[PDB]
Amino acid sequence: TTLLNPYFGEFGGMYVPQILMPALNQLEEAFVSAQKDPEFQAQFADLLKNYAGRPTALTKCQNITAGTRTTLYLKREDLLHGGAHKTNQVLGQALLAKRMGKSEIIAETGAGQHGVASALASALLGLKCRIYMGAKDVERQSPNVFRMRLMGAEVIPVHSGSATLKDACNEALRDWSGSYETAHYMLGTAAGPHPYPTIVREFQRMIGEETKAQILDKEGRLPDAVIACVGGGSNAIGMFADFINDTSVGLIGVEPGGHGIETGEHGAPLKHGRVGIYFGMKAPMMQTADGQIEESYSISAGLDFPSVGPQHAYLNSIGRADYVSITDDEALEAFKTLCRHEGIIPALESSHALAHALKMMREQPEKEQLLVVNLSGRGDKDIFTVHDILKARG
Amino acid sequence: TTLLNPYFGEFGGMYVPQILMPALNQLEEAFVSAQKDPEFQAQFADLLKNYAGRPTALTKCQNITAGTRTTLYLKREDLLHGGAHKTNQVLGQALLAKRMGKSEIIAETGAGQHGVASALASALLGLKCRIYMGAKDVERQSPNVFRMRLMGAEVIPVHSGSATLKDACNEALRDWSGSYETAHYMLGTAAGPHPYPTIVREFQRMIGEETKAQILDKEGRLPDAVIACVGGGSNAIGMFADFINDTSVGLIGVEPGGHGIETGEHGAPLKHGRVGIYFGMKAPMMQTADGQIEESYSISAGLDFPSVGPQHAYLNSIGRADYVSITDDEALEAFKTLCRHEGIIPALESSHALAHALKMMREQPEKEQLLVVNLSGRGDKDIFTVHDILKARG
Amino acid sequence: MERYENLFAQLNDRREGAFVPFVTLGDPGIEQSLKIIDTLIDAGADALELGVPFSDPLADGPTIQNANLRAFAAGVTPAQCFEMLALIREKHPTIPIGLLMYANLVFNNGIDAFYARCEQVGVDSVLVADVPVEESAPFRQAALRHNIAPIFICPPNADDDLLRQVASYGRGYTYLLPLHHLIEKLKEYHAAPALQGFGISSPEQVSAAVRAGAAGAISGSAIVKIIEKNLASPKQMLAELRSFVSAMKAASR
Amino acid sequence: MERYENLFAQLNDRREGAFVPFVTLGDPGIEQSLKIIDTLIDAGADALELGVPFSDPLADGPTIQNANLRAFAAGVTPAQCFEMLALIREKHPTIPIGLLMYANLVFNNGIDAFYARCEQVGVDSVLVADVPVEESAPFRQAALRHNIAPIFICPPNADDDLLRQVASYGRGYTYLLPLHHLIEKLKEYHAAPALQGFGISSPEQVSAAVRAGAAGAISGSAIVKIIEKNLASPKQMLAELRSFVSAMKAASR
Ligand SMILES: Cc1ncc(COP(=O)(O)O)c(CN[C@@H](CO)C(=O)O)c1O
Ligand SMILES: Cc1ncc(COP(=O)(O)O)c(CN[C@@H](CO)C(=O)O)c1O
Ligand code: NA
Ligand code: NA
Repeated sequence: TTLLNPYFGEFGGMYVPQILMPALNQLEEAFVSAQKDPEFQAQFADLLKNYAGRPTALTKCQNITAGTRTTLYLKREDLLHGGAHKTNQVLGQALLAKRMGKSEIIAETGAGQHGVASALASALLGLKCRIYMGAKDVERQSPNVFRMRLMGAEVIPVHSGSATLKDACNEALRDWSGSYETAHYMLGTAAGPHPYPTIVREFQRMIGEETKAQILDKEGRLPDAVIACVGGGSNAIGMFADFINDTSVGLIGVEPGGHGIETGEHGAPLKHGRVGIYFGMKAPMMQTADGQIEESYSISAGLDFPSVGPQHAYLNSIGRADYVSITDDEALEAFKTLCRHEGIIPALESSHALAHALKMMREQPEKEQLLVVNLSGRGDKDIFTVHDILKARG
Repeated sequence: TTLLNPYFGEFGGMYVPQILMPALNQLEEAFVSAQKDPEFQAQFADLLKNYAGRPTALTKCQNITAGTRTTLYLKREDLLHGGAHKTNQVLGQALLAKRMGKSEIIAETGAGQHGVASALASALLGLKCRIYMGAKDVERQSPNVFRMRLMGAEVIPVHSGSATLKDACNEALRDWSGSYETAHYMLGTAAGPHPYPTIVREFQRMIGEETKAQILDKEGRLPDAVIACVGGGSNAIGMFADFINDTSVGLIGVEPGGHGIETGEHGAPLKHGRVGIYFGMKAPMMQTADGQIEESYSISAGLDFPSVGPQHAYLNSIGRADYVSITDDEALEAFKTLCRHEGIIPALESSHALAHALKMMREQPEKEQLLVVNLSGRGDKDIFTVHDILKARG
Repeated sequence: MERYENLFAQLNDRREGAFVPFVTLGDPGIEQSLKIIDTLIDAGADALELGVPFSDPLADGPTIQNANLRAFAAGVTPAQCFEMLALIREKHPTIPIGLLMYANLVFNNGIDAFYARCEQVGVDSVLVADVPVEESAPFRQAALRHNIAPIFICPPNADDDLLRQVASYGRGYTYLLPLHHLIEKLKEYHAAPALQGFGISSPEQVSAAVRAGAAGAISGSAIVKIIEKNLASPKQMLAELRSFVSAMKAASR
Repeated sequence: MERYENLFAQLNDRREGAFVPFVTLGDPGIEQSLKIIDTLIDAGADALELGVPFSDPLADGPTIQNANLRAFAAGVTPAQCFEMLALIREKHPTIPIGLLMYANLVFNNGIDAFYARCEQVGVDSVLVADVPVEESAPFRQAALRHNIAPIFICPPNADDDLLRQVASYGRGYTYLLPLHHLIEKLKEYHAAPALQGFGISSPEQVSAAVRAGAAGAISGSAIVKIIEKNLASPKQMLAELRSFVSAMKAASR
């Protein structure tokens, strides 16, 4: 059986071949043990604070909300070591691997951010790290691939199937199935077979825990809503977890709407896909009518996971969180807006969350509302992309 | 006369055309006033903490010092908003411009980091910012130029003279001479005419002030030496200022030795140039025998200022600080070493400081020593450069 | 289910092992796949395990992965795979036919509906490769309601608790992946007869598995490599298949 | 110094203003520069202000910047500029010759040595463009020891304190950059005679500066534009120079 529930309502589970069961059970026991071990908690805290740079700032954006009754804070996960929130849970998961006595790490990555996080954590903590990434994604992420390798990680391109994230995801599970005795599979989002949706939440929840502390300090009350992008669901479950029992605080996840939901070219399975079973879980997925799994499209490379974490599916089903979508052009507009009015260049993944907050403000400019957007990463990595588009349109 | 001394021993001064005197005097009076104004200090602190992300971490590097008796901490200015220490003093200088009622900013930049800092501060604080940069440097810093412009700043290439930093420096002074009534010249290093070497120090000294607090907390005593790269001298005077009266703590500045001091192709005027008068100050400079000013060469673009701040020249003259040089290949080796053993990719400017600490450790591996290197910036921006070299050599 | 019981009872009376080849339906296209299958049965296959192509076979090695890509290059879909199974059954009424499925293709249009479609076309068993025993209840129940054997893998990292659940939940055969001991415990817990799987690619391993107490052997990818090597000559492909299968079958006697 | 006193005393007896053109030594090369200078004096220049090329003329506009780049394209150095000044003085013993220098070229080999070299070649004054009165003491003292006039700019943003220091420290002439008032205060503080500078590029501004009480006018870049426009024809360049200077000089009468 398991120590913790593997389901969030009907979603989640452990849909993996029998041979990987013991690996999962082992990971879950290690995790439950770590969570009660003051020493583990103190070592995690020490690396977050002294290596990664926690707590991150909560920044109030006054120029963007001028002339409206919206006050907007941005949670600055873009200032963590590595430039995204991915760094938090890699540290936690690497420390768990050590705790289980493992000495190698296996990771999958799409845009390359989680790949770089896993290669930095493994360089710091002395683990030998190999990283799988779709050939098509290696091709368009050379800077990320080379950082991984400067950091000592082996990057393995995956040419099977679509040569994108889901294929890297399968290869990583394939490898772990035969090496879990000395290797840990460092999954990069709050999705996949239990226990990963739980572990990743619990290793990202300092996001929301810090935001609550910092918004009470600066405004003396909780936010009306917290808003985050949802690719697999980790940054967002990390911002929402410590608010789930605060019933007045709205939780809004934003999926990429790509060229527009009507086009079909999007990455919004929670609201526009269909439940299926893949990547070790039951959850909403981009899939054909006959059940083949398909790619998610977005202008942002990091919102490419073609399904969503089970805990999101569950919090949508019971109406505690609301999920919306934002298209490429709306995200690009929010990216430009933050650069020019606040001097922060956001990842285009996080620009989806900002664009939705901007729509909340602009659509109802005299509604008084206190909103926090999770700025999951910095957007230095996206400048070429934005340059080219801006160049293809003038 | 002036309120504060414009000299550090024989170095420094106000060697500018008469027409810019009143601008300098005005800036110095504003500054002296700001420094006694609790409100100004509180607004600066608030932006450093909540926008820029201070205090930065002090990270202990245990894998790099293994098997030696050196303990090395790295001061993480690479985690400040913008990825370098330049952000600190731009905030202070922008707030001063506002205090003097100015609404435009003029800045010069070489590698583009100070250009990006000034364009972000001016986007946040509502100032209209134009930036001068040598044509040759615009040419090799397109990503930096485009970030400046996404942030709303006007970037002006400078084709006169060598088309590099010193020429941008002259153009910026030219412009200010005719616009100081509504524009502030936001100089990017601790050099130039008084009061700038003083202002920049005082707006970077939280570096050293935080390092002292954090090293006493973690080790219970002060460092044996603090080590920083020296291009114009700002990151280093910011790390050394709060230690100058702590006589046991060694201060070591590191200038780029380029291809090797013997080749002549370097950027180390403090120890290998000759005192001259240029850029509004008397200080050591790269110059020909007949007194024409020349460029500094380094593999790192940001150590290109062809002179050095006067306060460095003075602290070297009286033996309180020691200055050394590190070549391109030593800096590149330190860059690789930090990536693979600590998971931090440093700017190649800061890799000069690290390479000198690494030499202190390796040359005398049983000497017990506690060293802090100022990691002035992150080195995401240098990956292509390192890629190409590594590619030209295999 | 019944066809397995009939087959093993017949092999036990001839003191013979089963030899069960695996192939991907539709690889390298439908017509050639129908003919490969006919050849494996003419050559002596006692039962078949048939792959339905799925986009993300996270439980298959490279050989099979490539088999899927060839099948998808041919345009094959699960609805075509089920037309093929109906045809294959109308040709060979007694040979037990097993499917190797991914869970999403079973869950897609409703799990009970998938097993009702299996039953209508004449499938005898289904191994869902990414449903462990822990998650299998709706799969096994629907399988049983439509008289289809749910097959489970008994991994080498198996412990007692697992051996008991595989013995209680599985029917038709147990897919075995301390060989002699696992077998003895499965027999002790009255599990479905064990087929040794994985690695099986020469005659001497077939004889070895029968010697160890298994009811037979399954060759998980060797048939697939023969296809891959012979894509340029369909006639040489059939010839080597037949040759390979007659030799493995001979070894089970 | 003496040559200025002699010149202004002579212009005052003819109730005339000085006209003083500026050119960069060696632009566009040495031989052509010697000839431009001869032409400006033949045409009526009462004194000369001569630029030494320096890498980073942070106090010059674009016209002059380009003049330096042409001079450096020709290979000109300060040691060549001083050979040129010696030659120019051996040709024209009374015309006061002013240099417009950057501080680094004066400080380079020692400030007193620079002014001793000026004195030996026959220079009368030096304006150091980036030394304000606040920093000028070593420059003015060395200048005075070698009988060279230190010239200061009196900026439009000048206040009383400055006007008094420029009047006390300057000699030869004051470089003026409430026009009528500045002049009156300079006279009141017995400053060196004022030359109006900047902007001076037509005859009517020369007459205007004399009318306002200045002792004359200096044309800071107009001569330089004439060079730049005529680079392709050295003979047309001399002709327009002569024409331009005779007209400006005529206006001062
Ligand atoms: C800045 C940033 N913000 C958000 C996300 C989305 O992931 P999440 O929903 O798990 O937060 C990503 C993911 N990026 C993943 C998937 O491509 C990776 O392997 O890098 C991100 O990089
Ligand atoms: C990371 C980093 N570290 C160090 C320095 C050197 O400047 P300093 O000596 O003033 O600290 C620079 C300077 N860069 C300047 C000069 O090119 C600029 O205009 O960006 C830097 O960018
Ligand atoms: Na998704
Ligand atoms: Na320098």
